[PDB]
Amino acid sequence: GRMHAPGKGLSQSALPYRRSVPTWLKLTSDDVKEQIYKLAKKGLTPSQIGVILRDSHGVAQVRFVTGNKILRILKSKGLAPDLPEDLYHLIKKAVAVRKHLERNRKDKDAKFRLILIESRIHRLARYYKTKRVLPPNWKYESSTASALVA
Amino acid sequence: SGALDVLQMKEEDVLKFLAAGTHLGGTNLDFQMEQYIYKRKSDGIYIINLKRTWEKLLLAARAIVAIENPADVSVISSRNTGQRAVLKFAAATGATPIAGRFTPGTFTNQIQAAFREPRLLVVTDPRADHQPLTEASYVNLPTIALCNTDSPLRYVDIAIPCNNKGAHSVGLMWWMLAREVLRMRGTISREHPWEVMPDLYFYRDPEE
Amino acid sequence: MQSNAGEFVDLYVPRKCSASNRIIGAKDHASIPMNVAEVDKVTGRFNGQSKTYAICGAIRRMGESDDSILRLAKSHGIVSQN
Amino acid sequence: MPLAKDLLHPSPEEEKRKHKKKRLVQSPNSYFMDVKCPGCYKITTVFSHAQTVVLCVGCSTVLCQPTGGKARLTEGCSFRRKQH
Amino acid sequence: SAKIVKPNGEKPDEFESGISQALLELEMNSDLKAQLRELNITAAKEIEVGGGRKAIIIFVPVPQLKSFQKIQVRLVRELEKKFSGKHVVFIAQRRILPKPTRKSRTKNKQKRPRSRTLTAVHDAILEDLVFPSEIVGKRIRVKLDGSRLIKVHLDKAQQNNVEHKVETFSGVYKKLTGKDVNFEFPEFQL
Amino acid sequence: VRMNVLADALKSINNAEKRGKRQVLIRPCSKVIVRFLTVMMKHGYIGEFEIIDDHRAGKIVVNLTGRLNKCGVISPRFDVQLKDLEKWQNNLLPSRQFGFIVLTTSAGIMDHEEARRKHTGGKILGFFF
RNA sequence: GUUGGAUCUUGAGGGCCCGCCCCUCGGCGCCCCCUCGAUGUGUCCCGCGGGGCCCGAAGCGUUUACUUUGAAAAAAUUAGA
Repeated sequence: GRMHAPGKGLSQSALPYRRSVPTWLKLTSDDVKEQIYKLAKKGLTPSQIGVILRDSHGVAQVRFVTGNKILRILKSKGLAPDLPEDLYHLIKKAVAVRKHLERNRKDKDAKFRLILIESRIHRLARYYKTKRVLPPNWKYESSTASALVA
Repeated sequence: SGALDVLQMKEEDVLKFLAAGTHLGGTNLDFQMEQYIYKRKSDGIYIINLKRTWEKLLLAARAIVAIENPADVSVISSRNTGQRAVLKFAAATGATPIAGRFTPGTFTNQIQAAFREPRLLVVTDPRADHQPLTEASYVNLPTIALCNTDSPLRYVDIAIPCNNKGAHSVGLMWWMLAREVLRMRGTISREHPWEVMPDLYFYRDPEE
Repeated sequence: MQSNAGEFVDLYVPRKCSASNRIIGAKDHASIPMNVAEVDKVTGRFNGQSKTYAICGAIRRMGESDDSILRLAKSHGIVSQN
Repeated sequence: MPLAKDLLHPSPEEEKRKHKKKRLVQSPNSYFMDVKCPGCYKITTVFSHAQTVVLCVGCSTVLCQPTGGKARLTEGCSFRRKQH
Repeated sequence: SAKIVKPNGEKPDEFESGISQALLELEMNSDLKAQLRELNITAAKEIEVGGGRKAIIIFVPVPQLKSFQKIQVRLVRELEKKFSGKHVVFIAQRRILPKPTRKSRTKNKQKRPRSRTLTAVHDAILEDLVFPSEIVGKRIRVKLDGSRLIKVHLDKAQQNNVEHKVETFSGVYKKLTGKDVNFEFPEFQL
Repeated sequence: VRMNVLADALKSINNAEKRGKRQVLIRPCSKVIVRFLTVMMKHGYIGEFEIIDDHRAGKIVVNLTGRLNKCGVISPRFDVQLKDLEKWQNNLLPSRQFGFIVLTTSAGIMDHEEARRKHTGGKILGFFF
C-alpha cells in the first residue's frame, strides 16, 4: 500500500535469516563503532554509514555485529541526528521541489509533488512527534523545512 | 513388470529412438510435458526423456493388456505417417485402427453412418485427434495419446512422450506399442522384443 | 453416505479420485477408471488383474491425468525403469 | 504443473531465480568478495552490490570500479562470501 | 580455578567433581590456559542421549560462554576423551524471565523483551549445541498427529562435527523441553 | 495491506482446493493463523503442515487433502455468548449434523464443541466444513 | 472516519482429572500471647487460635474489552407447568 508514493516497485533490500552475518570476519563492536563514531564525527546518515560499513569492511551491518543498529548506537552514544534521517531526506525532498517551485511558477509538476512529499512528511513526522522522537510541540513548516535541511 | 531387463531400454530400442528421432521435441513451453523433457537444444529444441517415453510405453500397453479384446481398443491416426503404422498396429495388435477423419459421431449419434464401442483410445497427436478426444470426453472413454512438447493435454489420459509428428517417430511407437503388447500378450511372449522390423511399419513414401 | 450405525441412507456410493481427492459422481463423462495390467516379475506372461485407478473429468479437463497416473502407477508400481 | 504438487523442499533454482525479497526463504545472494588485484598490495573485502568505491592504502585510488549492481573488477581476482 | 564448576549449591559430585578436576586440568592445559582460569562454569549437568553416550551440559550465563564457545571442538573432544566418549555441550543459562500471565504468581516484571523471553533462551541452547555449524534456517514439521519435528537447517559446511553429535543434540533437547530436535544440512550454498 | 491475515490465507487454500493444489505459501503467519491450521489438521479435512522459519514474518507450507468444501472467515469478528452460536450453525452451517465453527474463547482457541462443553465463549473466528 | 504485520512458557491419580513445570484471611514455618503435645499471666513440635510478618497461596505483576458467574432483573404481558 503506497498512497505516500506512486511507486509499486522496490527500494528495500533483503536481509538473511541468520543474525550471525557474515561469520567469516565479524569485525567487533569496537571495529564498527569507532568507525561509526568517526562517521558520526564525519556526520553521515546511518543509510550512508551502513553502506560504507557493508561494502568497505568485512561486515555488513551492526545489527549482526552488535545488538543495536546504527541510530540505536547513535542514541546509546547520544550523538545522534535530532530528526530521523529518512525524515531528514523527506524534508530534503520538499526543499528541492520548493526552491524549484521558487524558480518555476509554471512547473505544475512541482506544484503537485510538493503537496504529496510534504503529505508524506506530515504523516511521517507526526509519528515521530508522538513517540518522543520529534518534539510534538514542534510542527513541520516550509519555513522550518529549509531550516532543518540547512 | 514382466522380464525387467529388456523392459529397461535395450540399445536396439535406444538406437531406434535415435533413428526415428523420437527423443527430439518442439520448442514450446509445457506444464504437463516438461517433466517428460530430458533437455533442450541450443536456443531451444527439446530433447525428451526416453525414460518417460518407455515407462509410459509400458503402462499404456499394460492398460491395453488384460483387456480380453483388442476390438474395444480403437487406435487413432489422422496422420498419414501413422496410417500405415496403425494398419501395421492392427496387423500386429489386432486393435481397431482409425485413419483420417473421426466423422464426428461414432461415439455419440444414435442416428449416424457408424457407431463404435471401444474401451481405450490410442492417439498419434491429441491436437490432430481432438475430435476423437471430444467424443472420448463425451461418453466416458479413456484415451492414450502420443504427446510431443507442444501437444494439448486436456482430457488426455496416460501420455507417451514421443516426437510422434512427421518422422518415423510415429511409426516406431506403433512398432513399439505393438511390440509391447505382443511382448505381454502374443507369440512374441514372455517379454521378448520383436523380430519384426519397423519396415513392415514406417509409412509408404510413394515408391519406384 | 450412510446413516445410523449399520443403516445406509444413500442410493449408492459414488466413486472418487486419488489425484484431486474428489468424488466421481452419477453420470459424469470422461470420468473413468484406468485398468493397468499386472505384468509379472521376470517370469513374464502378464498376471491377470489390472491395477485400477479412477480418473474424473475435472483432472482431465485441467489436463492433470498424465502425471496423476504417473503419481499412481510409478508411485504404487509396478513399472520397469522405476 | 498438474496442480497437485507439494514442494516442502523444492529445487534450488526456482527460488534462486527470484528477487531477493521474492524468495521462499528471503535471504539475499549478494555477498562479499576479496579482491586480488595487483593495484593494491593487499586483499580488500568488497561487497557484491557495493554501490560505491572500496579502496585501500596499499593502493592509492583503485581497488575496484564501483557498480550499483555487482561491482566492477579490474584484473582478475578471487571472491569469497564467506558463509554469506 | 574451577571452584564454581561443582559448587552452585549442587549435589553433583562425580561429574561436577570430574568437570572441575577436568577444568583445572583444562586450566593447566596449554592453549586452554588463561581463558579458563577466570572462566569457570556455573553448573554442569550429565544426562544420557539417544546416541548412547552421556551428555555433559555445561551451564554458562554468557559472560563465560564466549570463550567456551570459542574452542568447543578440541575442548569437548578432550573431555570426550577425558570422560570416555561423553559428548560435552556448553549450554547457555540465563535468569529466564517468567510467564506473562497472572496467578501462578508474577512477582515483579521490569521489562521482558524477546531478547529475554523463554523462547529466546531455548534457541540460545540450540546455537550452543552447534559451534561448527550455524543455523541457516529452521523448519518445524508439524505432524498430522500434532507432533512437531523441527528441521534445523545448519551450515552445510563444518557439518561433520555435528553429525556424531546430532544423536547427542537430539537427545539433549529432548530431555530439556520434552521435545525432539532434528538437524539438517539441506541445500544451503548448493 | 493484509487487514485480515486469515482471509488472505483462506482465499489461498480455497483456490488451492479449487486447483486441487497441495501447497500454499501463507503469510505473515500469526499464531492465530496457526491455531486454525492445527484444529482442521485434527479433523482430517487437511493433512499436515510445515512452517518455514523466516525472520521477515515466517511462512508455512501446508499439505492439504480434498475433504473440505468451504472454510470462511467472520470478517469483522463478533462476540459469542454461546447463544448466537446455533444461528451460525443455522444460517451458515449446512446442517446440525456436520460443520465446525472455531472460536477464540478465554479457555483458548477452540471449536464450537468444546465451547459448548466448557460454556465460556469469546470471539468468533470462522468455520470449516 | 474506519481498518491495520509478526512476535514474551503450563508430570502424576484412576479409565479424562489435577495442580505444576523449563498476606487481609487461610496457611508450612518463626517468635509474641491464652499456649498445644516435653511444660499446664507460659515454653523449644506451633499458630493450627488470633495474629504479626513472610511463603508456596494471595493485594501479587499492566489493565480492560471480551466471555463467564451470580445478584439484580414491575406484575400483567408472553413462553409455559
